[PDB]
Amino acid sequence: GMTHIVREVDRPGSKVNKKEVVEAVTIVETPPMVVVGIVGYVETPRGLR
Amino acid sequence: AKFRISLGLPVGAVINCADNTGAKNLYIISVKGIKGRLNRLPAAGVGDMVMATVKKGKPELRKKVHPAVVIRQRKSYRRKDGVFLYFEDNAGVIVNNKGEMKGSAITGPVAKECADLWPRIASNAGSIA
Amino acid sequence: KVELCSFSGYKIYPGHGRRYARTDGKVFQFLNAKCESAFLSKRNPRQINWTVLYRRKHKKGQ
Amino acid sequence: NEVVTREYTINIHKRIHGVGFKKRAPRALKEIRKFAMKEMGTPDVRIDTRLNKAVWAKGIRNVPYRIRVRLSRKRNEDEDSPNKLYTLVTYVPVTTFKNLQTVNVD
Amino acid sequence: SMLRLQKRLASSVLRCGKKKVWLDPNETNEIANANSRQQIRKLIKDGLIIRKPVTVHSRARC
RNA sequence: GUACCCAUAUCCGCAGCAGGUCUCCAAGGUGAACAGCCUCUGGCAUGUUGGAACAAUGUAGGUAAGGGAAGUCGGCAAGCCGGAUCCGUAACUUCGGGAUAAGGAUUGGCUCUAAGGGCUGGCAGCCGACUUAGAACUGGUGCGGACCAGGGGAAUCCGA
RNA sequence: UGGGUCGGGGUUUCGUACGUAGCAGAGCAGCUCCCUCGCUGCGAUCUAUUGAAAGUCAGCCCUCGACACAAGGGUUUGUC
Ligand SMILES: [Mg+2]
Ligand SMILES: [Mg+2]
Ligand SMILES: [Mg+2]
Ligand SMILES: [Mg+2]
Ligand SMILES: [Mg+2]
Ligand SMILES: [Mg+2]
Ligand SMILES: [Mg+2]
Ligand SMILES: [Mg+2]
Ligand SMILES: [Mg+2]
Ligand SMILES: [Mg+2]
Ligand SMILES: [Mg+2]
Ligand SMILES: [Mg+2]
Ligand SMILES: [Mg+2]
Ligand SMILES: [Mg+2]
Ligand SMILES: [Mg+2]
Ligand SMILES: [Mg+2]
Ligand SMILES: [Mg+2]
Ligand SMILES: [Mg+2]
Ligand SMILES: [Mg+2]
Repeated sequence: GMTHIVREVDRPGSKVNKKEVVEAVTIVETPPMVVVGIVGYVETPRGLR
Repeated sequence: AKFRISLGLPVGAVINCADNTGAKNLYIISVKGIKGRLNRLPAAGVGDMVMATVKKGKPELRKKVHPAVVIRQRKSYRRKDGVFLYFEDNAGVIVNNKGEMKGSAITGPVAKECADLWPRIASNAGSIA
Repeated sequence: KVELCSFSGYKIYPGHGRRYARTDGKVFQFLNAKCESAFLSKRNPRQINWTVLYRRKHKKGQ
Repeated sequence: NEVVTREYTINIHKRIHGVGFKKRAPRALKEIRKFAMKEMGTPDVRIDTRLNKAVWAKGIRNVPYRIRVRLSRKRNEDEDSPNKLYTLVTYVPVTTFKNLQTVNVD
Repeated sequence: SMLRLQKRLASSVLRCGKKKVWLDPNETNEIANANSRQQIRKLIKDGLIIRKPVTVHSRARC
């Protein structure tokens, strides 16, 4: 989903410096991934194999 | 600098004239510093200079083109802090080419964008935002 | 910074609601379009039941 | 338990959510028939005239949301049908709907 | 099983409309044997063919 | 001569064709009303088929923040007012009109008050229609709450 | 630690349900212990029950509360 957030900025020389802003922010769930396989690739004059 | 605020005043808008020059309404005829698209009306926002004429007001100010700065709009524009705000009516002031006010004092509130872009308009300091 | 709504009296968190700057100079904060329309159509917050003003005037909770 | 009879609370507001005004009650009755097909399993389903009245009690485009019905799976005894089992769906009236679960009756 | 003749004839006997004639659904085979106005009158006197009352049109609110 | 249809299916139109064809009877509520809308007596299966889904395009219908004709040959279409009561109604004119000119205020619900009649006897007693005006109370300024329904003004050309 | 249907919560939308009671109600009608807010009934609204009632997935979230169901079916497919 998406939830906005309030965050302090560090941009110097702008009308936003040292001010708070609300910006759109998306969230992704990324659980740990289980490793199963290993694949090898050789560089052939026609591409990868 | 100035950010992309919601443009709510296209060419042909009849806004109020919030100053003591003697003009009641201003008729937006174009927008300064804009590049057009095929069949697209040049829109104006807050703090951006435009060319305008006086439809109703003093006969000496009527029937002539002069620069103007929009100070209040009814189209809700998003502030960078993360809030939306909009005024009661579309209103602007008249200025010269350099960016100096023609009238002495202003009336009604003035948006923060225009107040920070044009220092001479904020010099009157009627009401900010 | 969390401001109280002018009509409903609830807390308006950053990124929600709108603001309304009257020609006089008053700046009101509206939580949503319901309260916005209720304020623009001149409805009494004390007469509207679900607002905090009605509860404070009728001593509902405390 | 081949002739057992039970009671259910079918939610028509969920099943006619997107049909349109002129086709709410017929689709509701088709959904009741499909619910009987899914619960009992007999391809022959007969609904009661009282249930038809209870469904059509508020017109076509205004169908009651929850309906408490009773399903009874009975043998046919007609020797012209392959299934030989039919589900009779009757309508029982109730005032409230909270805390009502599906129970079997004798 | 064709009761069109009986439905048409009982209306003319009772001097009412075709919608006000009520037939006994269980005695359909007995109604089908009727083919005369005398038979229709006998069945009406028996009770298989009756006249339904006029739909209510209340004037209390008026 | 006497049946029957007399019709979005018995007539004509090459047909069970949104076309055409002369008459009588015609209720209740709202409403000024045979307007529009809702019911009763009386008819009907939605007009030469149904099931499933709600893609583009299309045919009818309704809204949209800010601007309000800046689109278009053209305000085309669409949109505003639209009824009733009370004030006020211009230029011109053939003095009849313009005129519902234009421009304003009100409109609900429930309790009330006052006025507007007839008949019997030598000023009194009873009987029944809905109209008007005013005031009080009250509903989240909503009140022609659906339906019904005049945008207006300034001028030119022509035709009374 | 199967999915499904109800039900229970969370969230949410509207805005405070019927009934009841009131020494709240512009007032009206009947009655008399002639009545020091006299009694009864009617009476737009208003107050307490009441952040109440109502809907909430059919493309919302959680459940191991309750019911039934399940390895049940048809067609086709090999490289001396
Ligand atoms: Mg059969
Ligand atoms: Mg004849
Ligand atoms: Mg025809
Ligand atoms: Mg015709
Ligand atoms: Mg009438
Ligand atoms: Mg009348
Ligand atoms: Mg059909
Ligand atoms: Mg036809
Ligand atoms: Mg718009
Ligand atoms: Mg708008
Ligand atoms: Mg305008
Ligand atoms: Mg113009
Ligand atoms: Mg042209
Ligand atoms: Mg037109
Ligand atoms: Mg003139
Ligand atoms: Mg005129
Ligand atoms: Mg009186
Ligand atoms: Mg002519
Ligand atoms: Mg209700």
